[PDB]
Amino acid sequence: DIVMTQSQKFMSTSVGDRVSVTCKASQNVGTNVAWYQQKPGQSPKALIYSTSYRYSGVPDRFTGSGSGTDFTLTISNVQSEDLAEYFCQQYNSYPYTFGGGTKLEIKRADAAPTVSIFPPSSEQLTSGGASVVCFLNNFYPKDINVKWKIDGSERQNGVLNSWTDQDSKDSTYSMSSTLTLTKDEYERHNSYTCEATHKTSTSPIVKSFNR
Amino acid sequence: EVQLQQSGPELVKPGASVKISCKTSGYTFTEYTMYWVKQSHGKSLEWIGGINPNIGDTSYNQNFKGKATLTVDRSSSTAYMELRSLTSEDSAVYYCARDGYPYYYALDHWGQGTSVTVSSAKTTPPSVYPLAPGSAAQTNSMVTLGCLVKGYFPEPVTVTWNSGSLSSGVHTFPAVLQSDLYTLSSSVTVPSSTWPSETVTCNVAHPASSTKVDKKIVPR
Amino acid sequence: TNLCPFGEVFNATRFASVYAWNRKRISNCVADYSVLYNSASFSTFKCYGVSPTKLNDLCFTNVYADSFVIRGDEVRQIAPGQTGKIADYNYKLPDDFTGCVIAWNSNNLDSKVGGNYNYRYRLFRKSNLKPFERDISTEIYQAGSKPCNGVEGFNCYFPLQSYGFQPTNGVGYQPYRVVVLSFELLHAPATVCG
Repeated sequence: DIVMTQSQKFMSTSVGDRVSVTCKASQNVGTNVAWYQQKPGQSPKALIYSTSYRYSGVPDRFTGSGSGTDFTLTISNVQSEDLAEYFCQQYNSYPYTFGGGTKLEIKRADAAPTVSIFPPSSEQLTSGGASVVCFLNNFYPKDINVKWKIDGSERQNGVLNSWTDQDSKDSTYSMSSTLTLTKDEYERHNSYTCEATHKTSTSPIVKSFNR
Repeated sequence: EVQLQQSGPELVKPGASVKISCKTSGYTFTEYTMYWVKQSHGKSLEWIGGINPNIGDTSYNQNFKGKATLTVDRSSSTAYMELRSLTSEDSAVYYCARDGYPYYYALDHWGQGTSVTVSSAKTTPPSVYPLAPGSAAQTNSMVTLGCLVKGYFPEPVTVTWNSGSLSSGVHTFPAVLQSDLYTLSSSVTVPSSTWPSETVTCNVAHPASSTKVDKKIVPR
Repeated sequence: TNLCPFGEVFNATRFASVYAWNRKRISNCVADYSVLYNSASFSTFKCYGVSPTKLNDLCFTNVYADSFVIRGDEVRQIAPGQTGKIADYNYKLPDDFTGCVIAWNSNNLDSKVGGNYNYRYRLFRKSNLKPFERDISTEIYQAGSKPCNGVEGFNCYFPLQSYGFQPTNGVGYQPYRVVVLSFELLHAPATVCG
């Protein structure tokens, strides 16, 4: 079937700026393509059909051009309601092949994360297992790499992560790292550190604790 | 007013079958074609098939041929999608649509979405666990706290700090899976002028088990 | 004296379908409308505008004969101001239609074994039809938003559909022959009169 490729997946434009969302097709789709808008959690709504016409209730700033291979959904004056998930569809041959999706973001200044490690409490010590967490709050941009080192040895099993969406007040990210292990494996070593690198510094941000 | 209302979220075991409805009102149900889609978490969208109410012609995707069938009830204007042989890969939301060709459109006009999850676990109440900052003055400017949950089902829980009064920097991270049971954490920023002089607690509640548990953050 | 050939369109051997209904105008003869009503072989002899017994005196300048075969439960749709899938996509009568319609059952000639799939009607169409207009076409009706290139698949179908004119069907599913007589009166003097 048709492979609708979107590149890239992330884009960052501030308010009052021009943004262009593009997606390609594999075969000759013709003219009949579409574009949609999906708020986080809500249902997707339709924006542009047949790459030249809007819908009933959508703003007039959502314009589209292109035919054959390249299609572009250009927005002139973006707003806070423009932040959504945008997809592209085809209507040429069954089955219908949706696109990949592109999420919009707000541009911000560069800020280093404020890392914080929390050792397991005494209620964890009498439960059956242990888990040490490493919070990372208020950083920009989204790219980051956390690395749990156990006395100088990088641990890979049981290292789970959970990123967040962008905060609607300061446009900063947050993420957490959960390292799960058993009792005697926690008291087998003596130190634990939460290495996290970023583009805001050459050397990574170091934090650790003992025992 | 044209309105599409779907069903509620269904918890289902693997291997079973469900029926997802999409009631229709505000337009002529017979002429317009109804589609069905599927959106997995974090990945791209995918199309399943479409059914025509006046005739009954169907054309499913080739990856969903032995997965979903479609039936239309013209006596109540309600369509149905019946999923078969469910596995852990069907943790997705499912929408209903509506074609728009006799109005000079290419419209789909998506509905609400039914969150259908798959698991083999009984509903287990959560167990909160505090986080040690720890003792004092780490750091000297702003100290962060937190409270974990571990082993609960299903989503969601309502994590409120100080019974819903402290909201200056609450970061409830989304839930992940480590042992076929959800877990998450929360991160707050309390200034040094109130901690550890005043009591800052973490209130996690579960609507699926009706259990209210609170744990006070103790400096250790 | 030359009588009008109204028995030619009535006692014919090959009638037409409802999407390609035949039509020829009768002129320059004296009409004999008395033996049509007094034939005792018709089912529904109703008029619309003219009294059915007052045909032999008040005459018209041209008559039309539209002959086509429809079902038993759809002969009511050929009437001024009615809806249905036959009345709007195959043959429509206006409000000012001042003629008489006449129908009869034709089970003993258009019902054989195997099923008569020659009589075809139009089920799908883009919009409704203007009064007294036919549309011979085999264009694929695009029902959904997929532009198909004259092929048969999903969301675009063939507009014609055959009839189940089998003799074992019910009395409402038998094929019925109906002729539409449209008496049109111009400001010119009449020609068929008597």
